[PDB]
Amino acid sequence: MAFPSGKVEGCMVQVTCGTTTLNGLWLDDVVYCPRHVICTSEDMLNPNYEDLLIRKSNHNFLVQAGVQLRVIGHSMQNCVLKLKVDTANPKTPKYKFVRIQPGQTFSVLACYNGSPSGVYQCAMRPNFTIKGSFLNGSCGSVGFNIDYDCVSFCYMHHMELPTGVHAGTDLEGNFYGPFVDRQTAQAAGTDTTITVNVLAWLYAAVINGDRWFLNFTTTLNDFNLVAMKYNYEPLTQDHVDILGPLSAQTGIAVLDMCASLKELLQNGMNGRTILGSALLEDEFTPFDVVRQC
Amino acid sequence: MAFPSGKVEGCMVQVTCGTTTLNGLWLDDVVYCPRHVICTSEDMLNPNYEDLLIRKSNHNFLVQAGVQLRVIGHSMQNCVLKLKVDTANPKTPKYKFVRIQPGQTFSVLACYNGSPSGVYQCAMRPNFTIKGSFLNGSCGSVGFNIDYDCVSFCYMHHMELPTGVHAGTDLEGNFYGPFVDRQTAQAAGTDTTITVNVLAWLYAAVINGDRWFLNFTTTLNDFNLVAMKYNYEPLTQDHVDILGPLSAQTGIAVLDMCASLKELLQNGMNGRTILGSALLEDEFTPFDVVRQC
Ligand SMILES: *C(=O)[C@H](C[C@@H]1CCNC1=O)NC(=O)[C@H](CC(C)C)NC(=O)OC[C@@H]1C[C@H]1c1cccc(Cl)c1
Ligand SMILES: *C(=O)[C@H](C[C@@H]1CCNC1=O)NC(=O)[C@H](CC(C)C)NC(=O)OC[C@@H]1C[C@H]1c1cccc(Cl)c1
Repeated sequence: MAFPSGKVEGCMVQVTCGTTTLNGLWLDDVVYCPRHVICTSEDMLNPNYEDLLIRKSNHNFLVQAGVQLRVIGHSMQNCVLKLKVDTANPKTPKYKFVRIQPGQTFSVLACYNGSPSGVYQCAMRPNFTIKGSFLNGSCGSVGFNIDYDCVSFCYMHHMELPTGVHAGTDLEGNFYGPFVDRQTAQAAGTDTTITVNVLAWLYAAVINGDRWFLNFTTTLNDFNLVAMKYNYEPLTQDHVDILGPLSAQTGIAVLDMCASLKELLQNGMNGRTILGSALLEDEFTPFDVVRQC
Repeated sequence: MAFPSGKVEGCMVQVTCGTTTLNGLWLDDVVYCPRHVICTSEDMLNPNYEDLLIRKSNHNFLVQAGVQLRVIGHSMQNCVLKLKVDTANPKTPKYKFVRIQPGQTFSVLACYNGSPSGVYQCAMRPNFTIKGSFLNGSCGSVGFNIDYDCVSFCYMHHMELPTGVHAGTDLEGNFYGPFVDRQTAQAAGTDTTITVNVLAWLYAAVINGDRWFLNFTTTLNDFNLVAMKYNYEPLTQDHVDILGPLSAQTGIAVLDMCASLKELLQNGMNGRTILGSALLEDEFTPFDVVRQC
């Protein structure tokens, strides 16, 4: 389940530089987009964005909203490029730019040529990648949350990695993780499973009649001793306190759910399926499951 | 991946009758919603909707859009209830009502109290149910597709079944399947796996670098002989011709993909994961995978 995308649909524009075309985010009087739009096929291997953008002018940028906006000011903030435009977006929602932490989730509005094509939910993996579904032209698509009536933009897509996962920036242009916007092989750290998310998932299962996996018990230090072997993030007390409301709503002590999870990690699922999935899902946060109680 | 929901967000309204509150679809000058909104706690067991609606008037219906619309005409079409209102929705998109066939997919905009809360993609199971995620108040939420700029509404949610799956109507009020809008135990036929969808899924996998499952061959009659044992829909020639474009784009003869699938159904996946899933997914149509090439 992903957030409703209407508020974000009204902010997607088509940006063009040379032959390269990608998507931009038109908020107020500014269009944000990845800076590698100013790149050619040869520049992409190791571009000097300073010297490249220097050779560009406002009239070299063709923003097309549904209309053809006129640029009147351009700068480069980190790995994102900011177009000042004459018109201010009338569909501008209440927004803010936020840099999310690993383990948090968000909805992605996948766009091509400035037109929305689909929406799905992702997670910021511990290694600062995301397992998305992006094709060529998808660059400029943004990830976002919606709290109250405020759109918190947290991601802008830039590139794919040799392993097929994806990397990008916040809306200030700073990459998540150890990545740079050039067409070179870049490795991501060994991924880890978001343990607190798997617990919230098991809770969502119990809420939905799935209880075959409930059992024993364990201590926080004990479970974490088991979890560190399966590349599972260590479960702190903050994680426990985050899962508090789910424990209260269901009546299962957090550590008892942990013990059930340790049983799964050791003895496996044995073919059965939890929530209609044969694997342990870790892209649902406790706050997410609470929003779908 | 689900369709962008902005066009549908602007059509969701809150409908109230007595204490019951559910969602409605405000198109032109009409608000569509499930008719069991006119029910009380006692009526839900075996309501006589004729006699119940007869005891209702226009002023008993409180439609609240974001605003409180006034009703000036009401009728009952099958299991849906139609409110004529004074105002016509200015956000009305280009739409049409369509009754979809089993195996086809669509996006659901889950709403509560008339407010959009999330969007996800579903399939019309062969037994005319859907494996959704609906809570109380979700009734009135609609399923839809978007072709060009035209919203094809195909589903309106009504109830949950003893097994946890979900049932509803088209936008004319006719239930999908053998269901009636009363609070009684109702069984659905034995479900089947949408074979052509699983093949399109395996194609999407090959397109995305997953090739460990490719192999032999078989005839259409042979594979179907294997498939009928695993509650898999028989694969006709129309199914083959539907998967044609995916075969051309990937260069794998349809029947060779079928042989690979027969290998999976017999010898299982053996722990490996296709597209990051430990089960064979059947809620992706060939047209869907083409839209995400
Ligand atoms: C923009 O739409 C596009 C999105 C990519 C296209 C393919 N799937 C996507 O998500 N992004 C780029 O083209 C981007 C631009 C650069 C300036 C960063 N480059 C890119 O994504 O190509 C990365 C290929 C995998 C990397 C690679 C490099 C060396 C060796 C190997 Cl094995 C892989
Ligand atoms: C409307 O929001 C609501 C949505 C349901 C609520 C729970 N999850 C949903 O999707 N729909 C209803 O309340 C609906 C109204 C009737 C007039 C159809 N009734 C309903 O969904 O309850 C069905 C319960 C499962 C059936 C049942 C009956 C007898 C025995 C057993 Cl085991 C189950």
